[PDB]
Formats: sequence, structure tokens, C-alpha cells
Amino acid sequence: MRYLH
Amino acid sequence: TDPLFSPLDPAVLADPYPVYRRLRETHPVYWHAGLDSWLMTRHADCTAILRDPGRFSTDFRKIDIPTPPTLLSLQTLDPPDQTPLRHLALDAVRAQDLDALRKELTLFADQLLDELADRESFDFIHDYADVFTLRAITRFIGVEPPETDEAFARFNDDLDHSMDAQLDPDAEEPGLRARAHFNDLVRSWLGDPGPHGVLPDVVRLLPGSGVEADDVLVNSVRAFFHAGFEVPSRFLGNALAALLATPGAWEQLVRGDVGLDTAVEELIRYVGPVQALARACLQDTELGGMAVKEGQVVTALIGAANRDPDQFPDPETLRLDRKPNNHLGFGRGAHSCLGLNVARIEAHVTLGALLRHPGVRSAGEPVVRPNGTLRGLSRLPLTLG
Ligand code: HEM
Repeated sequence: MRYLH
Repeated sequence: TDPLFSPLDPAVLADPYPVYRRLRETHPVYWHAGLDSWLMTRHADCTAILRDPGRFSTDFRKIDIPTPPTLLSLQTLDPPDQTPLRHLALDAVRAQDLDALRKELTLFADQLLDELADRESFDFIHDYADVFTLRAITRFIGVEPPETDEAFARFNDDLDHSMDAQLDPDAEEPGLRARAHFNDLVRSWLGDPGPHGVLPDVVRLLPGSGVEADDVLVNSVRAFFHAGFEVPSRFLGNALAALLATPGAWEQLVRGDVGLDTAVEELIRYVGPVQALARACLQDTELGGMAVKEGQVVTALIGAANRDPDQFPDPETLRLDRKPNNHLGFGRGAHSCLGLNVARIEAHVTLGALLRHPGVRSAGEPVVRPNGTLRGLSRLPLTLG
């Protein structure tokens, strides 16, 4: 879970 | 399978908040073997991670993790390496005219919802939210929208899925591929900019910012655009769904017993889309009575922390008049959201326009997207009124 766009 | 938290489990994806609550009650700082990370479920500890870059880094290269192509960017560096890009973007963003944006959006929402009122029923996610937020983000940045064929939704799905790659290793390469595709779109934009908007300002503001015009700035612009598109659509679908599923809540907004000001904030706290923000521990630290070692990853579960009863009385209830409401929906610190003002205009404009159709009601079962990091729906069947 890495909030990366 | 994890004894306490399986974020891609369908039963958890249907409703993660009871799992969050139980996890926070039993192991507020919990070692998750599968995600290979500590999970923080408490508002005080998430804020502490988010505020301390020297001790919790987004640059996972600092714990010997190579950053894949397309991913070294504004989001994946810390000060001072990040501060030039952060300042270039902050300047480019503050140079914009938000009233012009708000007004053009209000015309657009009102027209879109009179169109959808003509139908028997429609899907709020694909027929309103996605159309609306894509208009919002391309107008704000100053570019011509991409074409929304099935290949676009396919790259979007891969990129979203790629955020959960630690739990599904086959998701990584399609996310890089998808992010490269949108970099090819960003390069086009930067290589022939239009006259106004955030992206023209970046090109104009480069000389002497300290930022080179390379793939790092390109990856940064892609992430600005993709977050600007998807995250508000995730929010709009969660918000309207919660209002209709919560008895009395829409009636409260329709009657005007509460303002959009406290209501929109409470909607962000309750069902904000961002669920996790990960960081790399650069120095041994104690959190929640647990020794977090240098080299380990920690994850702020801000969706869980926004329902922390230590911070919010009656945290599991949608109280549209909540005050104060110190939610973490938009993050904190060096990496806090650059679009929060655009986010809130979209939410006030969308909600203001729906309140023109007081008889709005569900027309089917919502469907939850199979994502854990960034939570939203893939359909919300509705009929207007
Ligand atoms: C309701 C909608 C939105 C929510 C809930 C939201 C939430 C967040 C959160 C929690 C972060 C922190 C990430 C971290 O700490 O690593 C963030 C960062 C960011 N947001 Fe938003 N966001 C929204 C909409 C937008 C929009 C509309 C834009 C652009 C127009 C945008 C651009 C960004 C960027 C570029 C960052 C990265 C900042 C950095 O790494 O320094 N977001 N957002």
C-alpha cells in the first residue's frame, strides 16, 4: 500500500 | 492470511471500517507481515508520522529500496530534495483563478444534472463524477483532456491496482506501464502548452526555480494530474453514497438544518478516499509501545485514524454539523495535498447542484472498487428528482 499516482 | 486485516478481502472491501475499529482497539500499532509494514490506526500517531520527514521518509531509497522508473517524483523525495518541486508546484497552483474555476464548474454541474434528470436512471460514478472531475482537472491544469475510451479506463485500473502491489506482486509492471502511458500524455502537454493554467505556469516558472525539466518533473506532473482526476471522483461517489445510506442526512441538507461547510468536511472525515500513506523509518523510534526499527516501513491508515474515538466523539456516526473536525483527509506536512482547494470547490459545487434535485434516490446497489489504498465506488445507481 503506497499512495502513489 | 492476516489474523486482523486483509485489505483486499471482499468482505473487508465491502466495509473496512469495522475492521479498522477492531484493529485500532486491539493493536493500534500493529505489525502486518503481509504488507511488511507497521499499521497505525490512531489519529495522534498518523499525524506524528506525517509531520516528521527526517524520521519517516517517502524516499524509500533511504532504506535501500530502488525507486522504479516513472516513480521518482515530488511524492517520493523529502526536503530538501523535494522543496524545489514543492515550491514550483505551490507557486504554479497559487497563480490560478479559483473563482473562474468554481463558476465554470457550477454551470457544468447544473447542465450535467439536468441532462441526467432526463433519464430513468444513471450511474453517478461514470456518468457524473468522472465526467465532472475530468473537466475540473484539465481546466485547472490548462490542457486538452485525453480521450476516455476503454484503453483509458484500462490504464486507470492498472494504475490504481498498482498501489496495492505489495499484496499482489503481478500488479507492479502494469502500473509502471500505465504510468509511462500517462507520462507520454504529460510530455505532449508540456511540449505544446496552451496559454493558461497550472501546466503553462510550470513551464513559464521553471527558469531559476531550481527544477530541471526532466522525467522527475514529468512524473510529478503526471501524479498531479492523475490525483487531480481520480481522488475527487472517489470522494464524490463515497460522499453521495453515505448521504443516501444515512437516514435523515440528505433531508438535513435539503431542509438546510446544516451548511455545506461543516457537511463537506464531515463527509471527508467519514468516507475520505485515501486509506493509507506509507513511509520509511530512518531512525529507531517507539510508537504505541512498539519499537519501530530503522529500515522498516510504517503506514498511516488515515481512513482509520479519521474514525479514532480518541480524536472524534461518536466517530462511527455521520454528524454533518461536526465541530471541530481535525481530520487527516488531506494529509499533513511536506507532502500535504496541493489540490485541497480544488477538491473542496468540486464538493461544494456538486452538492449544491444535487440539492436542486431534492428527490434524488438510489436506483440499485453500489459497487465498491477492489482497491485498498484509494477507496471508491465503480457504480452508484441513482435517479434524480
Ligand atoms: C477529495 C479529494 C482529494 C483528497 C482526499 C486528497 C488527499 C490527499 C492526501 C491525503 C495527500 C497526502 C499524500 C502523502 O502524504 O503522501 C495528498 C497529496 C497530494 N495531492 Fe491531493 N487529494 C485530493 C485531491 C487532489 C487534487 C484535486 C489535486 C490536484 C489538482 C491533488 C494533488 C495532490 C498532490 C500533487 C499531492 C502530492 C503532494 C506532495 O507529494 O508533496 N489532490 N492528497
